[PDB]
Amino acid sequence: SVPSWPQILGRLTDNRDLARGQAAWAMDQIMTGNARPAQIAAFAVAMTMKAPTADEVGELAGVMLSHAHPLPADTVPDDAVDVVGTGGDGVNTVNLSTMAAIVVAAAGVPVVKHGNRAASSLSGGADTLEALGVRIDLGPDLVARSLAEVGIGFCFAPRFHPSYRHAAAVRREIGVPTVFNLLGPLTNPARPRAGLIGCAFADLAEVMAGVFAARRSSVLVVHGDDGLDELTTTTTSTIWRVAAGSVDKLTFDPAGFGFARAQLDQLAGGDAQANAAAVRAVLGGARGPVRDAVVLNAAGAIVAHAGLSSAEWLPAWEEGLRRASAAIDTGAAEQLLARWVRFGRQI
Amino acid sequence: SVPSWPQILGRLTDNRDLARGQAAWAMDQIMTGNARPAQIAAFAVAMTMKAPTADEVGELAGVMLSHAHPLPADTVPDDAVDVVGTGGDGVNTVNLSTMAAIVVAAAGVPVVKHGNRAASSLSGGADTLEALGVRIDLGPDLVARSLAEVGIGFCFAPRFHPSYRHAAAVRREIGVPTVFNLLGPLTNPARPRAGLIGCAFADLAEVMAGVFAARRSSVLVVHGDDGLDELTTTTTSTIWRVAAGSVDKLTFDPAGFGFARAQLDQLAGGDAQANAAAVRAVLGGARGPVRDAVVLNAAGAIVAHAGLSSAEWLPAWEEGLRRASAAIDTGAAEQLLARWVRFGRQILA
Ligand SMILES: O=P(O)(O)OC[C@H]1O[C@H](OP(=O)(O)OP(=O)(O)O)[C@H](O)[C@@H]1O
Ligand SMILES: O=P(O)(O)OC[C@H]1O[C@H](OP(=O)(O)OP(=O)(O)O)[C@H](O)[C@@H]1O
Ligand SMILES: Nc1cc(F)ccc1C(=O)O
Ligand SMILES: Nc1cc(F)ccc1C(=O)O
Ligand SMILES: Nc1cc(F)ccc1C(=O)O
Ligand SMILES: Nc1cc(F)ccc1C(=O)O
Ligand SMILES: [Mg+2]
Ligand SMILES: [Mg+2]
Ligand SMILES: [Mg+2]
Ligand SMILES: [Mg+2]
Repeated sequence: SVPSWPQILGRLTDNRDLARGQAAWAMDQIMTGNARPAQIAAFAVAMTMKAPTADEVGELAGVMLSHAHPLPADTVPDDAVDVVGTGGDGVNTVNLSTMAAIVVAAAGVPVVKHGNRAASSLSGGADTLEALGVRIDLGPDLVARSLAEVGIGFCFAPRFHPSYRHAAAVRREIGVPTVFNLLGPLTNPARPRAGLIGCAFADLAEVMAGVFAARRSSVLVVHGDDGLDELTTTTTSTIWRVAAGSVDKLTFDPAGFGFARAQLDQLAGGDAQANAAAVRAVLGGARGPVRDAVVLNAAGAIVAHAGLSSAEWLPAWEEGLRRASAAIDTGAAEQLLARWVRFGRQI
Repeated sequence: SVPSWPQILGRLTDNRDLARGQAAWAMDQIMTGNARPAQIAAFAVAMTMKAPTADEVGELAGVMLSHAHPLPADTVPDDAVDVVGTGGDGVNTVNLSTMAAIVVAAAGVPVVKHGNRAASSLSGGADTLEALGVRIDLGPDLVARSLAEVGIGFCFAPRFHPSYRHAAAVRREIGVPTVFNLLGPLTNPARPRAGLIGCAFADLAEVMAGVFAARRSSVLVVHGDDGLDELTTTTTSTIWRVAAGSVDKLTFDPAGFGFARAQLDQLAGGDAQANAAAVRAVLGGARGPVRDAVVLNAAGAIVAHAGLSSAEWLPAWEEGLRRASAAIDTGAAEQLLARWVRFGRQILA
């Protein structure tokens, strides 16, 4: 009837789902600086061990978005796409989402990407972008301009979600992954309706998918069956395909499209300078396992985009793979990155 | 190794028992002021939802005890007993543990009682003792003197465990019961080897028993089947009997000894002043439900004390009840409270 920490924490430690509105109450306390770090941590942990539901995580993400800096009215195309994951997969890979995102934009799909620096890897998508000379410090107006002028824009989470600072501090202090690790990908401030969304935690991917389902997004939530928060080339992947308010879970195998099985070590990354070099290599046309993984993920995002103004599954994949490879082979992706760097320098 | 929060918290969220030493490392961070409040709360919650083991809780309590103020050497009798519970049973009662402790002491069993103010109740043992004029603020030397000159001493937890203050603050901030609620009963700084220990939560009583078993204490861990963290008179109780380093679970029925079934409402308490009046009535010999409950719990403690030197179960109880009754009816219990109060008043001058 009246919410409070003991009531909500007690319900969670009792292994019970929250009543409607309780998760939202907790999140709003956290976003307004009213929650003690101890209360934030207890909530994050207790929700994780109970097993959060889509409705609960929908409340968390929705409260968080309510405090975000939005983009200006009518600056995001109806069919814009995001490509991003939770991170936290524990494998030091090159920046597959960030590379796929450039390829997708170069293929002519508008991209508004959310992301952040590394949390447990050597270089995150934002670190790599920065090393490439792309501006990761742009606010709402300049991101809208990047999107209009370059066909791609990057929303740096800390710049768009300043009120999340209390929760983010607690995440860093406790270290262990929680339900909070789901929130970045769920809270793109430009609110695109399509996306390729990676989840490192197989048990929570269905929940992320359920959240997108209630937004009527066209999304592929993906988890490599080797643990990657990306579509993998080393084995199969699980995909939770979200459209028209529902979810269609399936096992995806890239060998069906003629991809050779790679080993994880072939996808290995390093620091920002190293991963930036790996981007240039791929966009320059270097063949091999890294390109293969980039093309696979880029095609996945194109399939998500196709889901908006809606091709069937297989033909969409065939076309996504054609467009992704062509965006690299024709130099369009290399050219678009150069254009993105110039845009940032002309500010 | 090497231990860290991500490692230990990750193991707990994966629903795994900790490795040997991890709980102790976490408690060391907590007790030295090196744990952030977020880390303390994450640990408390994660350990609770995983379900703590007796080994894990034993590590927490042992580290905690290593930072406590000890009583001076050779001041605690070999056969000293505690009577105390977790609290948090959410039933408004008179202070049954504190009353029983006075009666037990007056029966000639040395009592070194650990306790604290109310957390959720209207008056805790410490609050009620304060209302009776008993000094709750004494350090190790004076508690030892109290035990010698009066036959009972009270260890006020915040006085003896100052390094637990960061953990205590987090407990209050989150409000929800955790594994940390088990620590008061497990960390009596006088380390008596026998006790009557109340549990508000049946699911964790076995863990509490296990920690006492590892110490080879003689203890009855108790939970009333009506929810009380005391031996109840309204219905049966569950007892985990700790003896000879092992635990066994029992259902206990006070009707077997001639106790009438009381109603929970008959044991209702009030503020410290009211609960102090209830202590006085019982020690003056008033008959009824409150006396019955005190006598039962006092006998329980005397049974635990007896277990320090092998007495069958039923005779032990018979003698326990008789001893508790006599301590009241001879005037000894009322006289002991008076001596205790007098002792505290002697401290000035
Ligand atoms: O350090 P970690 O916790 O494992 O996270 C690695 C990266 O994954 C996420 O973004 P994104 O998917 O955009 O990065 P990517 O290009 O490396 O896939 C996250 O924002 C990090 O930047
Ligand atoms: O407010 P609560 O969280 O419910 O706890 C009630 C009381 O019970 C415990 O002590 P003890 O068993 O010594 O007190 P008692 O005499 O009241 O039984 C605790 O130290 C509190 O003083
Ligand atoms: N304020 C933030 C918002 C995010 F989405 C992620 C991190 C932070 C931060 O303050 O570190
Ligand atoms: N993992 C993330 C993904 C995003 F898109 C934005 C922020 C984060 C983060 O975890 O801080
Ligand atoms: N310091 C303490 C020790 C205890 F055992 C219980 C509570 C406190 C406190 O600081 O409140
Ligand atoms: N419940 C307790 C029992 C004790 F003996 C000491 C401290 C407490 C407490 O919960 O602070
Ligand atoms: Mg990624
Ligand atoms: Mg990744
Ligand atoms: Mg008690
Ligand atoms: Mg009680």
